[PDB]
Amino acid sequence: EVETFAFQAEIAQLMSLIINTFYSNKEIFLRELISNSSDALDKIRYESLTDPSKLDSGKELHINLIPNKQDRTLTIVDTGIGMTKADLINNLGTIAKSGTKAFMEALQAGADISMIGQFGVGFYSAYLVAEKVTVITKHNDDEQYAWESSAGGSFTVRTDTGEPMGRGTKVILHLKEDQTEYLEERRIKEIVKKHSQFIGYPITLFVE
Ligand SMILES: Nc1nc(N)nc(-c2ccccc2Cl)n1
Repeated sequence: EVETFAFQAEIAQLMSLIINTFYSNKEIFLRELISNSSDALDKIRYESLTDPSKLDSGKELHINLIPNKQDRTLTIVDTGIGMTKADLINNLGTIAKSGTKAFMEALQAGADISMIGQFGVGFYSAYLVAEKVTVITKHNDDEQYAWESSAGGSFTVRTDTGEPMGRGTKVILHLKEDQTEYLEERRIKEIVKKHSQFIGYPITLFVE
């Protein structure tokens, strides 16, 4: 059973802007996704301080970067708080409608696409390098779900079974044909060192 949803007009317009605007500095997508993973890990850590049973679904707090040259995918995995089905549908737990407006108002005031994360819509920078994004998530209070979108104004949500993750989120970037540099170990290392060198969780770059 697959449910299909329309993006709010402002988010569809943001995604169109990210896909169609000429902007060479695409590598910033990884900083944005690692930042989101770090925020999610902070949230489950904070909840666990008063309720240790919140970590029964996994005590390890980490971020994994997994490139797959055969599938042409780059996956960002974390063991953070994860998201409920309601969160996924409601713009992946964000205020993306007001965030998009604040980003647009900033772009007109002298901002560039690299400042997208300041407006709480950094996730959508994934569409700088991906033709499709799959978000697999598991929150302690809900079942495992898969969100997916190839932009075009809609996203899908379905239950995800067979590979239970315990708790957290997996962001699967199905890369554009001309963006395979983001599967290369030296390129990922370079971007992590440049933009995410002080993240407070272990970042493990998987090899093939
Ligand atoms: N890694 C991760 N974990 C959560 N909980 N939310 C996010 C998130 C935050 C904002 C927009 C989109 C996503 Cl997928 N990412």
